[PDB]
Amino acid sequence: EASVSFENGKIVVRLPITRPTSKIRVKKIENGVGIPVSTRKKSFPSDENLRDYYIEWQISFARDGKYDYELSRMVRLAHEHGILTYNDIYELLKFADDVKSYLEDKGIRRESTNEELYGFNIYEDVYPVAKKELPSGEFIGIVLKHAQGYQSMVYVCIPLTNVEPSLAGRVARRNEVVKYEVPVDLMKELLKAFIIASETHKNDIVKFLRSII
Amino acid sequence: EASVSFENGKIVVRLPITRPTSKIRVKKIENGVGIPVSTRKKSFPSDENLRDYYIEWQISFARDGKYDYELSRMVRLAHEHGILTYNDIYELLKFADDVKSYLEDKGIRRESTNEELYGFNIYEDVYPVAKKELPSGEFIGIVLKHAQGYQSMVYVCIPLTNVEPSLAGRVARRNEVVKYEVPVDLMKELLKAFIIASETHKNDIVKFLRSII
Amino acid sequence: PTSKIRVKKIENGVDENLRDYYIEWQISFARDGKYDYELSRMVRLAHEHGILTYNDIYELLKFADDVKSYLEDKGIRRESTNEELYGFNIYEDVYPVAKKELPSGEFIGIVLKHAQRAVGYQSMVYVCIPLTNEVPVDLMKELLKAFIIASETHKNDIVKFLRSI
Amino acid sequence: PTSKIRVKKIENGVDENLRDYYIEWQISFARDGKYDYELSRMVRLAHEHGILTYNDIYELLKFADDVKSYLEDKGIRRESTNEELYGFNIYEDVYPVAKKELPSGEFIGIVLKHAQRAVGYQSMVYVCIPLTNEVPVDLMKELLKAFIIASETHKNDIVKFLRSI
DNA sequence: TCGATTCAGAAT
DNA sequence: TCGATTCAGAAT
Repeated sequence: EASVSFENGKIVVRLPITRPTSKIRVKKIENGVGIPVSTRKKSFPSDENLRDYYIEWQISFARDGKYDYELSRMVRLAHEHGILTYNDIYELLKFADDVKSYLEDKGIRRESTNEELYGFNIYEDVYPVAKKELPSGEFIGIVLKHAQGYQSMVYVCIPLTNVEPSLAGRVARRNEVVKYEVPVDLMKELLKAFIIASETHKNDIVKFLRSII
Repeated sequence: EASVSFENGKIVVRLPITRPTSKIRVKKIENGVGIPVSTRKKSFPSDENLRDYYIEWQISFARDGKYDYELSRMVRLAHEHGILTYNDIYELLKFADDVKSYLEDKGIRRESTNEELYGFNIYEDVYPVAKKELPSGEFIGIVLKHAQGYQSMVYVCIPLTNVEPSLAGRVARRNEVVKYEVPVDLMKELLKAFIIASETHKNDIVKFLRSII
Repeated sequence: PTSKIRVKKIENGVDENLRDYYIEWQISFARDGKYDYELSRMVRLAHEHGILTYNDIYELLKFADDVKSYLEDKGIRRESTNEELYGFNIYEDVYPVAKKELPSGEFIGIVLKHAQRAVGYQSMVYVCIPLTNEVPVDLMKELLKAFIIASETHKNDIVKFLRSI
Repeated sequence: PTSKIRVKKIENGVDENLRDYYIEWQISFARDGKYDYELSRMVRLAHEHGILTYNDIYELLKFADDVKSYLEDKGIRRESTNEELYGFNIYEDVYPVAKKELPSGEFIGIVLKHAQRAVGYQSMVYVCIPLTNEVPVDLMKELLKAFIIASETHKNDIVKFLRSI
């Protein structure tokens, strides 16, 4: 699990970089796709291609029907130390009152083709995703999958240049976690992502934001 | 599980008599204690000692945080068919407002003794129970045990003479369940038992009774 | 944890917190009519290895000879109290337990329950071993005396086994 | 249910309801470098028993010879759409699947996933057997063709195995 | 082993 | 096997 804390007027979270099978994994893009990286055998580059490396974090809001987990822990600490203001939360709830279409409304569909593969029928499964680049460098993703109805999952991708210590020209350490100072806009954009992800997610954001106001 | 239904202006439940390891088991009292009975090998008596036979049913109110189970199913059907009236439910809630001491307040304690058993220290574990005889013949029991804090369990004991068919002078049949017409006073006394059992149980009775009013 | 051997910890009476963790063992004496299971195995194996001597069995046999009262004789009693809890009569069920601590830390408990399927009682022996703690010789001897003071049935079963070895 | 062999049922597309229940088998071709596991066992065992003839392997070898496109060539493509969902850009990920139903009821599916740990893709073959339905001969032959049309890696692995028997 | 998840399994 | 309950285990 990632450690959430507050130091020097910032919400920071500590992200492990040697658990590639967790919801927090280090990736590097090669020609537009993300490929996982063995952070203990391959030693990180000492150059500009380091920006192509990033941490992909499947961030959640709720756990066990409570809002004391990851994003809800970051938002509450941000609230308690005046990092997230009254108007910040007020604008979000007024944004939620205005949001009326959601990512899950796009659905998942299997499309028939005019293509055949040597006697095998060919189909195209079309899945919707939402992506947003922030000026600070991070990417926020929302992908839709089938409920194991639909369930929508929020991702945040953090460039390695945005965290300390600098891993440039070195290999990750054993059980190494990394310090990441969370910009306030990212916390707001993450709450926005959950608001527009689905109506179910939105009601959780709305119900949580109203409780701290 | 016992079947709950409504027939001819009565709430009736069907009680299985060949599941001696369930929460519904047939007992017979021998000198003041209840002893379980093999209803498929021993054939029931054809005489007056048949009253000494009874069905012991550990009755619950809630399941999975919902009130759609056993007593809550009997009370709701009784409500929907005018068997349990508005004033019936009103008197119960006014009874709950007046109840302020509970069975779990007696606690469980281990008492030291002046007795010794050949080098072994002797203790007495004292457990509280509540028992009530109704004019119709049934007994209602509340026993307190340790949470696997305390948890209190409600029992209702139904004489075999109060159910049909008459098992007098015969052995139970394979997978035989038995029809029992539930007197309205027993449903009220069962809700009373849960009200006084513990404050936790009372809040469930109060919260359920207020929802159907 | 659902076996007769399960690990628990003391919380509210029911680093240095490792002393609160112990293994509870619902230990048996016989199985399949013959006395070669759990306790009866320890006792015979120790008696064969010289760990238990000839004089050790006399003390147990003589001690068994002197025993008249048993834990099941106390029984479970439902005591009437003159209390009413909003029309409900209050009673107390008095279960008797015998406890004994050993210098090394292990506890031995004997508890009483209504005889299932039958009329009467059923007694059972437990040993609670701290996780900080192999079988001490004095442990085996107090376990036998545990079964000897539990009930006359268990005593006759223990006496019968000791005369064989 | 957590194995590669799990039972599911059709609900909303994803008595007579027993037709909706089927067994999903994530079936493999090779294991431990040698071709004697699951499918490769069925194929060799059937070829030895005369269930599969010499002419049956030519059809598969000739059919493999004629194959140029593979399911992994389609790849997974993230398509841009000109839509915005309150400041969030919407895209579509297009996963390609090949399906084939057999007259007895069984389905064969081949799905594509991003190559884990590596760059590229990883293809996998499934067989969905109705609970109302033993291995038909035509099943074994379409499973091979499933692996032959999945990827050139799987095709070269199938071609290499067929020339051995 | 960790990691993820939820079922089926052991227990008496 | 049912019955009761909740943990630990199998799965890859």
